[PDB]
Amino acid sequence: GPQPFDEVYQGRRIEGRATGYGVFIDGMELHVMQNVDGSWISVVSHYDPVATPRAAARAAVVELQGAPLVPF
Amino acid sequence: TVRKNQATLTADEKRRFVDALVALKRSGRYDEFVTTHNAFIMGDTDSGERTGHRSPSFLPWHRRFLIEFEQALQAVDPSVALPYWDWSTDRTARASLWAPDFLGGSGRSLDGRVMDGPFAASTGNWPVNVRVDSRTYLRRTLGGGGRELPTRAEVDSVLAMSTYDMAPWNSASDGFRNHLEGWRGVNLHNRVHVWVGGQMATGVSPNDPVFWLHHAYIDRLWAQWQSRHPGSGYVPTGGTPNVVDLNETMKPWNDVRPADLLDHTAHYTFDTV
Ligand SMILES: [Zn+2]
Ligand SMILES: [Zn+2]
Repeated sequence: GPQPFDEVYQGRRIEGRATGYGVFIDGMELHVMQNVDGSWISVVSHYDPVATPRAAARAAVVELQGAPLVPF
Repeated sequence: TVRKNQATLTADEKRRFVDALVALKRSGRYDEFVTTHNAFIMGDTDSGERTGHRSPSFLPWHRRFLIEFEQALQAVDPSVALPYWDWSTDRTARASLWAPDFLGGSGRSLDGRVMDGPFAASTGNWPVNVRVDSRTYLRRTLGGGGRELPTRAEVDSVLAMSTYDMAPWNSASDGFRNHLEGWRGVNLHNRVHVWVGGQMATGVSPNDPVFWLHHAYIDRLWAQWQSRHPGSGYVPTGGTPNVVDLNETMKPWNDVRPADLLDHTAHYTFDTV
């Protein structure tokens, strides 16, 4: 379903790992969720849906401005 | 309890309101609300149990949450009432809401850090404890990159929608609730969270005191919708799985139903509706 990815975006490693699918930023999990229209949000950008988990990870990197995620 | 438009508050009312917020923060009670809200943000899904968001109970849930919050503020200072932010009118970063004697302004460019007002991290009075990342300081990007708040005509287009909510009772619904919440259509409530930026745009959005004023205005818009459509009831009205029907109790309180919350006037009135 959601496509795996693993790349550096603005100095952060962003991953979509298939087992169960999880998004990670510098090895910490980004809580994400899919809306029924197929769009994605995250706990870092909750109110602004984007098209894919990669797009959600990139939006989170912009928002974080270098900051690490903490556990949820 | 009379909830006033924030734009009409006096210097004295602002001082008491922000002093009450700072005391509620110090007591730990403030962060309990952030924790509870984050729990429903993470928990509520389109396909599963949904109570606080993306569901018909978005409106009564937030009404009850705000009543709880305002009663906690009143235990600090019984003169205080939650004000509302009409973002259709007070629609720029230059609004009096964002002055240093009220909520303070936007975040600086480097790190989004709020640098003025009572909630600026440098005060030591607003540590961000309930967090999704390492940053312990309030951040905002008010209108960042040219984002626009909803207009009065866009609000009126949603107030005109006579149906409260529709199956499938989630982010895909047509009707008033989902268009007010903003997962479909012109987008009122969600877009305002995004416009403030910083923590307000995240899953720990009640870290920004503006959360309460935005939700007090969304709550007022529900009252205005009821006045426009007095015969439009809350739906659904029974037997809907994973959804709070009219006469079911809501978590976390488990002792109040949407039916008990449709009339706000048992709890507060508005300066004007
Ligand atoms: Zn909420
Ligand atoms: Zn909200």
